[PDB]
Amino acid sequence: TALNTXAVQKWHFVLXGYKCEILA
Amino acid sequence: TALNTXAVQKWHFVLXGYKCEILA
Repeated sequence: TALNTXAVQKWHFVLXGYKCEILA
Repeated sequence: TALNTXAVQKWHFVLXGYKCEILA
């Protein structure tokens, strides 16, 4: 699940095996 | 502190505003 509150991004991408998360 | 090479490792890369890390 992705949460888009304000002008910030709090989503987590975990698929295949590699984990990529951007909190900017 | 390196990419999964033979034994058990993990590549660490962080540049700009993105934090992505691989795990083997």
